[PDB]
Amino acid sequence: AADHWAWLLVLSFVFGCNVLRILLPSFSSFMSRVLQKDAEQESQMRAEIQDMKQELSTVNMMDEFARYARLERKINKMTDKLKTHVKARTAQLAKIKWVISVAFYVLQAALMISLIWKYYVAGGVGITCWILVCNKVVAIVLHP
Amino acid sequence: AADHWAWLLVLSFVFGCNVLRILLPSFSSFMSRVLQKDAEQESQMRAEIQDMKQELSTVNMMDEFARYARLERKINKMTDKLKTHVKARTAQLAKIKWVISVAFYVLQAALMISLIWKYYVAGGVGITCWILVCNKVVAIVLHP
Amino acid sequence: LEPTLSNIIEQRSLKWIFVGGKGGVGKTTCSCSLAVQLSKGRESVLIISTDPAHNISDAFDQKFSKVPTKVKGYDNLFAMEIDPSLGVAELPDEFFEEDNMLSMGKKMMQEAMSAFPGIDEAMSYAEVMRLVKGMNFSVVVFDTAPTGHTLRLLNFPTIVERGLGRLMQIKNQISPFISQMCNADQLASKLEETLPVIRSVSEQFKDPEQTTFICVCIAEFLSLYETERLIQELAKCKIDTHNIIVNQLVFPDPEKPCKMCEARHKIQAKYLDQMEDLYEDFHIVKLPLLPHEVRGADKVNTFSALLLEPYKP
Amino acid sequence: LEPTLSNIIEQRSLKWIFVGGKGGVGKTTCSCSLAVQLSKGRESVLIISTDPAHNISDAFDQKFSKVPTKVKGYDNLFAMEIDPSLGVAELPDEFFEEDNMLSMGKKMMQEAMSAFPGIDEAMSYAEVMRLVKGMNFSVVVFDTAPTGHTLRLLNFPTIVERGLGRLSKLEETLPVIRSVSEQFKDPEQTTFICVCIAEFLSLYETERLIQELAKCKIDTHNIIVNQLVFPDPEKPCKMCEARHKIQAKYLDQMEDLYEDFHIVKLPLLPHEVRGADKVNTFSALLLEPYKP
Amino acid sequence: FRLVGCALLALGVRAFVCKYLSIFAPFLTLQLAYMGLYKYFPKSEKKIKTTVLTAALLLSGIPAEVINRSMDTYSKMGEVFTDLCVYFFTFIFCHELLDYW
Amino acid sequence: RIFRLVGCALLALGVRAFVCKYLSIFAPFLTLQLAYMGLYKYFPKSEKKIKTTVLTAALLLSGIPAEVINRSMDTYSKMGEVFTDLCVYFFTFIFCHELLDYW
Ligand SMILES: [Zn+2]
Repeated sequence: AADHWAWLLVLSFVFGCNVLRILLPSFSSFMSRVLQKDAEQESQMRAEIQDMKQELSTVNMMDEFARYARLERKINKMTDKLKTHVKARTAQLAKIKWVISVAFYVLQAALMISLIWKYYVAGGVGITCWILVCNKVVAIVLHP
Repeated sequence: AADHWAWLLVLSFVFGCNVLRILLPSFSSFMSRVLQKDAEQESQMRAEIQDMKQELSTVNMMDEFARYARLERKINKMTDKLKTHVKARTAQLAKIKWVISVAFYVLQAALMISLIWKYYVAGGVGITCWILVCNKVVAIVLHP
Repeated sequence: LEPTLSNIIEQRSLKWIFVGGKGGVGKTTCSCSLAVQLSKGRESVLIISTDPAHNISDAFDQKFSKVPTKVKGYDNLFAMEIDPSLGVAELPDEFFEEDNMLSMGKKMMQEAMSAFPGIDEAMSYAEVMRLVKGMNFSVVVFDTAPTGHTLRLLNFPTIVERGLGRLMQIKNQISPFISQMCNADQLASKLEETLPVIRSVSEQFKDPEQTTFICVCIAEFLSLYETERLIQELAKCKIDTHNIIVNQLVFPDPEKPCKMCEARHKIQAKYLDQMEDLYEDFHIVKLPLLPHEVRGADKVNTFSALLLEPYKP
Repeated sequence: LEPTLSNIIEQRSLKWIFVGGKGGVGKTTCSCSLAVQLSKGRESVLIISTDPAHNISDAFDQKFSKVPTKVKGYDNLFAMEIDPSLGVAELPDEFFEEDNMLSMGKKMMQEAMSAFPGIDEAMSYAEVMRLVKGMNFSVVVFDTAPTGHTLRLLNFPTIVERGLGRLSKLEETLPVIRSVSEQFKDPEQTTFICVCIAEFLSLYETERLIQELAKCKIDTHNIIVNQLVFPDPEKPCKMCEARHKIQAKYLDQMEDLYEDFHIVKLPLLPHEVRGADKVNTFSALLLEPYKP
Repeated sequence: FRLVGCALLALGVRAFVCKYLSIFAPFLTLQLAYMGLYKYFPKSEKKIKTTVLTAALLLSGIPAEVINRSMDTYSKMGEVFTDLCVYFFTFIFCHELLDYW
Repeated sequence: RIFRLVGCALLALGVRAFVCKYLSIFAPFLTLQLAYMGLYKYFPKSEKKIKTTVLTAALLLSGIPAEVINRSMDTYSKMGEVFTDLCVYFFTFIFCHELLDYW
């Protein structure tokens, strides 16, 4: 039953494929720790925002309109600034997710060629689907 | 074979229950024909609205403000009318939703007491857990 | 109709006389004048203010604080002012941006979970009307800010009561597990003491017979359209109103050389004409421009006369 | 500092001059005035209305329509007007609150299978701008209505191709569309001249307008004021000088704020405005500061 | 829903197919799959999964029918996925059966 | 989101044969140990969000600050889903004896 033993070890490495798929935090931890700095700087920007906001809440549009519009321009400036910045950080995170997902696609194909060389025909003609099915259906049950 | 065919008949039952839980949109479709009648009437209203809107658009504010405001008022009045009808529609939809939810849950009670009549403790709590948990969790898969 | 405001004087049922209308209008001045006339009505009156500029001061040459206070030269006249009110009206900003029916109390309770600010704003607004009622004045005059609206506030906590009120019945099922698990005061005490008077005042405002709004505008288009928006939003919030005021309007004919004044008041006459037809159901007022830089209670008394009797040069 | 429109007056590369700023303003009057001065500027000019009041007719006493025409008593002056300005931006008005993210093509691709909902309005506007090119005039001057903008719209369709760009009447309309959009974004070929009166409401309104412009990446340097009283050192009826104190407070407040831009004092003329002479004396006023 | 729904019938037909059968068993199985597809006939109370290709499609031509044709094409490909592969998961099972049992 | 839930569910569907094959007397115990793997699943990462707040108003009427505010929700969720896992184990047993039924 050594042939069945070897084929089930293959199927365990197939498990390994969606292990790769779920490796996303093991990589994204780096990027999260990296972004945290600008993230807290951005929170401090939000602070400044609220600061100048309540400051505005202390001024008079009817007379001190000049300073009012000045502050208002400053406010909208910093506001769109932080909004753009956080949107850009999210775009960076999505970039990382995409590229690492495709790198793990490459890991998938690497395991494919690994199994091929391992068993190294009708045998291949069958086993290819025999492993494709379980791999992709486990990937399916990952995310409905 | 009926012996355990019954332990699977409990499945058959809960199958029917949940597919009916999804079927309830049928009586909701009857309510939708009701909504289609009142939608005909509200569509008449909407046509009036577009008409008067264009009329408004034909008028100068800086020199005929009177008509403009009188219109604007009439417009918002028609708008409150349509909003009232929308409220009535969603309210009767909540009505049907509640009454049909009670129908579902009372048929749940019905099947409960039925299977009880058919067996007459541990087996019963088993029954309940199988049906509720397993079928509701596959229902979560298909409808989170 | 009637181009004077004395109907407000005659109706002694009133208790709250709001005054609003954005733009560079002396709403503070005219409101002060209405106040002085209400005093001339021999009642127990009190003005408030919410603009940060405290124009009431310059109209009165006295300093004030968050506490009711006499005013020299008068006895029943009383002033007070609360910018903290516009401050605490910022706390419900998020509810302001939605103005829904259900999710108002829902976001209120979620923020209460966040940092307990629901009851904060609640008691904050409470204290004001609490003291107000406590002194038991005949009427109360507001000078709303030129940016926003605080009447509407009271439709918020009543929605919020839908939480607490319904919460109250779960109080029953709240009793056992606590007594079977082993400052609960703040919520119960403060809310059961505020929401009563909050309900009271909110009901009070809707009454067409004791709450009345006075918008004030200028004879020019943009401000006219603005106050029209105000009227519509007010009717939306279902508040009484009968009277608006204009300002800065002489239209004289003693002398020719005022050609600039001639055309200016011609334009303004055109615009108030456009106004009148649209506002037959409102007591229009024609409050002229004081031929002097506006200062002191003298001009206040002038406005008072002009508000009692219809002006004619 | 810089007290007059000369920067608008002394420039060739300008082709698009806009105005705007809500309120009971003679924006049509100053529009036609600037137009006349560009005429004196020896160019090929074309005034375009959007206000359904057509006050260009009022100042010029002739009737016009979507046809660009000559102008009586003048040589290069050309007028035109379109209330379809309202139509090409009416549904695009709610679209301005329906297209503010990466889904700008969603509303134009949803019902596109049925009737291409949001495209044909842009197509009507495309015909508009086609004729606008037409006999290519050196300077087209606009006169915006008291609501909305025919400017940022032109920057909408330059998005619809994005998805299609990953590979009926578009391949010929959209080019000139992108052309004039680029024109609009340029601070050298086009500009805005908002116009305000000395009343706080109009002031705040124009403030919002300028912030919105700088947001939508247009430029501007010029704020004509209007209905300005001016009391001579002679006997002032105190009403004049009181209104003058008020306008002075507002103007002063405006000064420290819009320093980067020019300012155009422009007193209310002490008579009635029906005829050229009004626009003519305005045109005069738009070069030298007013002196009573 | 019907993925594991028909998976259940596959779990049932495991012993059926490994049991003495004539010329071809899987055909029978494969026919029940079509029955499950008939389940989509009442069960259509859903909406389209958001796409970015309808733009290029309406650029191409004839959208009034081709988008629905393509959506049903992808549905049929999903049917291939589901049916074929749960069937062969069952097949792997009965292989484990005939090996170790 | 159902990563660990359905994962251990299918691992139960697998372990059915081993357990009703009676490796040892650890039969319902190895189920507990499968669940025990649940927290080491949280060991790398199980980031997620807590759902909306309605009855938390009643909680505020009862006091009991954030600690139990969150403990209650987490424990309710976990107990429910592990009851799920448990009689899903039992379902797998039902099918292990479907085998004997056809047998
Ligand atoms: Zn004069």
